[PDB]
Amino acid sequence: MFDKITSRIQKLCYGLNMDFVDPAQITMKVIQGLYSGVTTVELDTLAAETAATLTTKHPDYAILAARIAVSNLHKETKKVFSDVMEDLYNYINPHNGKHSPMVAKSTLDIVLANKDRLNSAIIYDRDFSYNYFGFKTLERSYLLKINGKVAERPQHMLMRVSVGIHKEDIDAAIETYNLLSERWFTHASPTLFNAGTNRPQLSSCFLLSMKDDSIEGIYDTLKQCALISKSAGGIGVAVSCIRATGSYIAGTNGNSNGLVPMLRVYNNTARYVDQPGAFAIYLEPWHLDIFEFLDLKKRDLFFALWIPDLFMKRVETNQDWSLMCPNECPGLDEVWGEEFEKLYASYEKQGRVRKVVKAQQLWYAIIESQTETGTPYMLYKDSCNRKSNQQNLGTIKCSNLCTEIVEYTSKDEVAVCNLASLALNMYVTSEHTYDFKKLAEVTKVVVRNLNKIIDINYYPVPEACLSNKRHRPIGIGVQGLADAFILMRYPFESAEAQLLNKQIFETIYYGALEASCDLAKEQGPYETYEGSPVSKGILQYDMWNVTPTDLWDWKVLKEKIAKYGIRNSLLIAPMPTASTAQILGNNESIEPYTSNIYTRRVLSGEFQIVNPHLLKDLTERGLWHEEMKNQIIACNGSIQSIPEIPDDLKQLYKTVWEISQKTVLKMAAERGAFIDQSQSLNIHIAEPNYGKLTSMHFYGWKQGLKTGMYYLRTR
Amino acid sequence: MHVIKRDGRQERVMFDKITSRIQKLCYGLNMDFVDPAQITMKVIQGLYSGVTTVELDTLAAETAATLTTKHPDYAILAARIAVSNLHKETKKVFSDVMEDLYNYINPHNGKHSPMVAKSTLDIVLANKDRLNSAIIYDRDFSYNYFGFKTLERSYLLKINGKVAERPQHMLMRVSVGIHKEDIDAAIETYNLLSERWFTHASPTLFNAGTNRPQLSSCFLLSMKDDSIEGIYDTLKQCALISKSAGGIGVAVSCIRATGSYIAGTNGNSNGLVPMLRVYNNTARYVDQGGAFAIYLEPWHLDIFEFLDLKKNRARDLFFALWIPDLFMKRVETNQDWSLMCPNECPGLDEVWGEEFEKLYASYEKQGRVRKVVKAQQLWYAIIESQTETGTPYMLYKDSCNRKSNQQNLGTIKCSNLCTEIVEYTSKDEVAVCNLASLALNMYVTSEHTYDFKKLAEVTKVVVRNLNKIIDINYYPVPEACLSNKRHRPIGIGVQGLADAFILMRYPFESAEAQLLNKQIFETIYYGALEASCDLAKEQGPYETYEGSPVSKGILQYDMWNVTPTDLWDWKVLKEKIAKYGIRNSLLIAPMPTASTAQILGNNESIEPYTSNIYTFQIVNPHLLKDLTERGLWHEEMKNQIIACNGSIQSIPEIPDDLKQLYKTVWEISQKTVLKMAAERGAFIDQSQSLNIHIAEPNYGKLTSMHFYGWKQGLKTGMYYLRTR
Ligand SMILES: Nc1ncnc2c1ncn2[C@@H]1O[C@H](COP(=O)(O)OP(=O)(O)OP(=O)(O)O)[C@@H](O)[C@H]1O
Ligand SMILES: Cc1cn([C@H]2C[C@H](O)[C@@H](COP(=O)(O)OP(=O)(O)OP(=O)(O)O)O2)c(=O)[nH]c1=O
Ligand SMILES: Cc1cn([C@H]2C[C@H](O)[C@@H](COP(=O)(O)OP(=O)(O)OP(=O)(O)O)O2)c(=O)[nH]c1=O
Ligand SMILES: [Mg+2]
Ligand SMILES: [Mg+2]
Repeated sequence: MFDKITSRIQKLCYGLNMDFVDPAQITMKVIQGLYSGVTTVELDTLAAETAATLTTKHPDYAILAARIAVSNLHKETKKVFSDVMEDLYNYINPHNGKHSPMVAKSTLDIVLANKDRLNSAIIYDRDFSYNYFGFKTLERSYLLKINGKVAERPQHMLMRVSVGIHKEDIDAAIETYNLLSERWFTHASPTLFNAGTNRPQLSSCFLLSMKDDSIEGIYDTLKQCALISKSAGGIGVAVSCIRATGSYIAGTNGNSNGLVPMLRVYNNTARYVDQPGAFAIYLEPWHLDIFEFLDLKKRDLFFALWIPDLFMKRVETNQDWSLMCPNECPGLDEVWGEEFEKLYASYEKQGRVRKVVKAQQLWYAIIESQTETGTPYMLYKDSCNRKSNQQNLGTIKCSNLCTEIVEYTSKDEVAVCNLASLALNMYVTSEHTYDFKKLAEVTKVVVRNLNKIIDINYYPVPEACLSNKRHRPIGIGVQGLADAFILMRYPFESAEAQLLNKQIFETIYYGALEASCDLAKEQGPYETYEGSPVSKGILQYDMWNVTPTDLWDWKVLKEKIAKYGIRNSLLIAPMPTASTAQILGNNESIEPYTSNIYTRRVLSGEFQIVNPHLLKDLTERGLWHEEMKNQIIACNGSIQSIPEIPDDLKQLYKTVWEISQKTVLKMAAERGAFIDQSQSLNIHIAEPNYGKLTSMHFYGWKQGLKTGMYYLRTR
Repeated sequence: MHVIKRDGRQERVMFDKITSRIQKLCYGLNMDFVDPAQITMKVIQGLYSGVTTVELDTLAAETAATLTTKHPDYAILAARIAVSNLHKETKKVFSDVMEDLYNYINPHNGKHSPMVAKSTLDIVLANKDRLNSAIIYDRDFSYNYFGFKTLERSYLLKINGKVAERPQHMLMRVSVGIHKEDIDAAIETYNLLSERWFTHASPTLFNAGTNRPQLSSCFLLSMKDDSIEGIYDTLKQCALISKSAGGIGVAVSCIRATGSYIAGTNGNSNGLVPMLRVYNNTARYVDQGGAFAIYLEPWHLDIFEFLDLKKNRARDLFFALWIPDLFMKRVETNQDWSLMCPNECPGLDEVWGEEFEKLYASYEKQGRVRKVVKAQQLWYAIIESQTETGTPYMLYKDSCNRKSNQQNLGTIKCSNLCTEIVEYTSKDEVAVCNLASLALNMYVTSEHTYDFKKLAEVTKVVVRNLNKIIDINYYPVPEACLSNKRHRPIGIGVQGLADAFILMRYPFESAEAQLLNKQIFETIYYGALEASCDLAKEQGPYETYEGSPVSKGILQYDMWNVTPTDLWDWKVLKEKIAKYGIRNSLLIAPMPTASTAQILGNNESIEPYTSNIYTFQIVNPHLLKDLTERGLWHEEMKNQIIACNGSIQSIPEIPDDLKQLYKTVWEISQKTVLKMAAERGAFIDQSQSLNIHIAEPNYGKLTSMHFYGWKQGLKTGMYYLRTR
């Protein structure tokens, strides 16, 4: 009867906390969908939903929820892997009648040719290792469907990616699958979506400079965006070389109307190709159409600024700032620092100025724009260039849609970059220690995937391929930072957390280099290596003037690189890891928990999710009841005012709002010394105020940060 | 009281001096009406001291202008004063003003920026004595005030803000741009221009004999193909043109419809509408510092979105339809209309008429239709759209294709910005065109009879000028340069047809106007065919000639199954074309001549006089020199004409004879407009931009009028619907 369902629910509870996960409580709300002819597939499916609503009661309910839906998926899919593959390949769309492969013949045929090792390498019990929300994320958009019905099991998906990346190298494929299925790391979404497929477009970020300050050039550049965007990529565009409003047009007598009309056109292009889907636009502050730039947005492009140190200096000295038209003052964006500073001052001295403002006016126009919209993003051209390993190639003109990537672009090169994230929580042992070795062992494996990808990647434009091939850059990032601290009982801004911060990143960086180093021993160092800071014997931390903790042996590594080089020009760029973190149940990237309580829509259902680390503490400390959940909510997810919760927990679970943005920044600076490119630093300000903000950029710029601010969050 | 003189000196106000000066330029003006002392009086009315003698000049000229109301010679007298003032303020030797323009240094920037091609200045200077003398600065005095004011605005080359060229100086430079070493030809062409027998289109008058001479203004493109790669090429392509100032038509019918699958990247197509937002946006953006015309075919699934659209910065594109015969035949017989996504039903626009229908039915029987409306539903959308915004334009695909000498390069996919141009375009080719207008009032004599011979002779000169422009023109994209040398087309047209009728004393819809119409256009096709045929004896026929309807002995009128009058001997002309072929694939293309017609004082191209009171606020010169000639016009009579929005039909002391001439376009059968339009259409190898004037338009009106013009065989059966 009622014991029928309840027992069946019992079946899937092994391992869970039985004082909180009570299964008869799921059956109460389910047994009332029992009509004469209720196909038990949908009883089952009801059960998953109910369990997920009780996630608010304990976090292992979420885990039960997943295990039920995964059961259904299992009953619904084929088990044997090569068989799911075959049917994917064989797909014929019945509307057109035309044979549509969904997987490349090249993979399928590697698969069948090595079918026995591969089919058996797969452990389907690992499918039961996501939570409900992580799992529905996959199901939604990651496991391939045939006619609405999902055909891929997550393991099928994982294994497809492994053979995408690794082709006929089997050991290597299986290895990338274990590390993957076991959850030590993950590639970004393009790789996941597209590895194995006929459009194997795997890279994520793309970044451009305007081909020319002419129409030919504008549109030439604009068609590239159009094209890139077709193969769903992040796009950055430096745009500062284009002449400003009122500037003469010699080939008509007309006047240029500036960027505002021009950026519309780009904007329309974002809106037109989607398969919201946005572009990042970069402006340097000496550009005449600066004020209107911080005015379009007060519209599906994101803005950021490529700031010279000079500008910052003038600002805090209450000095004047000059504004120029790039046609009237050329070569400005192909030079930085000392050299920029001289040139600029020299156009300035020749009265080659369009208009002059008190510097601080510009500064406060920006402050205003951030407070309204969170943008423009803040990047320090001088820091980025000064500390690039690609700097031997020219002046770096902008960055990507997210501000983690500092790579060179030109009339004939557009930068690419493929990403992976290591799951930083996975490395804390039960002995309450951080397994550093393992972290370097996974990095090597990851550096080799991103690296193999460069060679098998589908590029939307020749310019991309060309760049990537010449410089082989890779971007490794991390998720679950916040989660790793908590698991080690460390308050985020603790000094224990701060050392672990440094050390994690020494480690990742070390392993990265050491792989790349072995790869230069094999394939040879990349083309533009000779010239680079690292050939000269300088690593990231040297350019920051930092002497790393003795956790590893830098002295020796440097020698290894001295004999062979490195295959890849750059390796390290923490990115927002938006929804890959959501699948591995990790907080998103290098950031603290925004809220200890948040929500998830899953199709048509809404769910209240409490920080799981938090919830596991308070339930087991017998503190958690209805009125508590409500109390927290009323404090926008804070546990600080709740009278009856220990102060070490209060400490452990500060929201980001209650944590110091400065620290956040200092820590970013601390780990920054070990990061090739940059890191996507969102900032969160409480009761924000011009003094409280200004003071905040300057600290970042002073800290030596390539990227000062990504998005800024208000309340 | 005193005047400040040209030297800057004080001179006693002698005002009889002005009167005397007005008279001295009243040659063969009608003094029954023109009155030197009158102007002087109005000018002198409020006179303070120290007012300059340049100041009086303008005030004379601008005062004579406000008296056109009193009699039309005032327009001309007023012009004479103005031309004279200009003359006083500028170097009289042509080749010397030519140097000035070239040796020009920008003051605020420092840099030498020659204002004419050096090749032209060298060429000019090489033949100083000749060319300077060849010019007749007297012809300057022929323009009317407003026309003149026009040129001054935008055609006469300005030095540091001050006008340096004289109307003749401009003219001569134009003729040298066209002719180069060919000094013989350059004086002849100069003479024709200066004597106002024809003009070249603005681009030509603007840019000839200067650096990178963009001299034509017609560009049709086909969408490269159904891909992001294509769309954005064609787009860069349209930017490139707008930069160099084109007017653009765009064939767009091959873009996947809203929802069509995108095989490669999983999701769907957005549709035409989002994509047009891009074009509209580019059209907005690049504007030297005209617009776009977008052609769709009725079977396209995204047709309604298209129509919905303008039908209220959604607009800055003008919409036109490329209409298959089948559609009308469905529309009249109340049938069904299948809408198709071209990705799924490929090639619909690469085929026409008889072959189109066959193909469309093959798709239809197969079930490759995407929705299916009753045909009349569409019609009802097409006219609502027209009722609202006066677009879409109305072109008949298979009428454009069955009657095109370019028939051999394959289906023609669209027309140009203004619907006259019927040229082939493809991936590999953007079709350009160069234009001119024969001004048609010049060819009627004092003996009140039409001088067709002279017409045919001028046409010949123009053909040669047009052809030479192709070869020197500056192409913004290689494909245009590519299309033009292959097919070498040229687009001759006319202005002031209503002026030729009025002067012949023939009322627009009359039987004699009806016939003159046929004949004037017979004449032109004829003379053009000569020049072309002749250039072909000297230069070889054009490259894509063998296979042309004309290389089979088929002239335009033949595709129409019309027989020409016995004005010209056409059998003899064909013999001549059999022997030597022709240089240009197309010749005749009656186009809108907005500005160039306001210059010569002529009415716009082929459209009848649109009223008797234009605007300022003055009366139709032609009617006026008749009215007062018969001593019938008095003071308060402008008021009455205004009181009918320019209709002279109720005023009763005017007799029926004169009422019959001066019918404004709103009391004229549009049906008859179209009948003449087609009738002359038989000698136009390209199309003509027809505008339709319906006062208060209902469905029944527009419907019956589309079908009537269709049934005519028209190619453009409607440019703009002017409606008031
Ligand atoms: N004393 C005067 N009073 C009014 N108008 C004058 C006078 N002198 C010249 N003008 C007008 O100015 C214009 C010509 O410019 P300018 O100052 O050079 O005199 P002008 O044409 O050289 O010769 P003239 O003195 O013999 O008219 C003509 O419109 C002329 O009628
Ligand atoms: C044609 C055109 C250009 N522009 C802008 C786009 C570019 O930023 C800038 C340069 O135009 P260009 O394409 O370089 O114009 P040009 O080469 O003929 O003139 P120049 O000698 O000055 O190079 O002007 C407009 O804003 N509006 C326009 O209509
Ligand atoms: C990429 C993309 C194309 N389109 C349109 C433009 C074209 O009309 C059509 C095809 O674009 P294409 O660039 O040709 O698409 P594809 O080449 O990736 O795939 P396929 O070969 O099946 O075409 O889809 C969109 O509307 N939105 C988009 O985001
Ligand atoms: Mg005098
Ligand atoms: Mg395609």
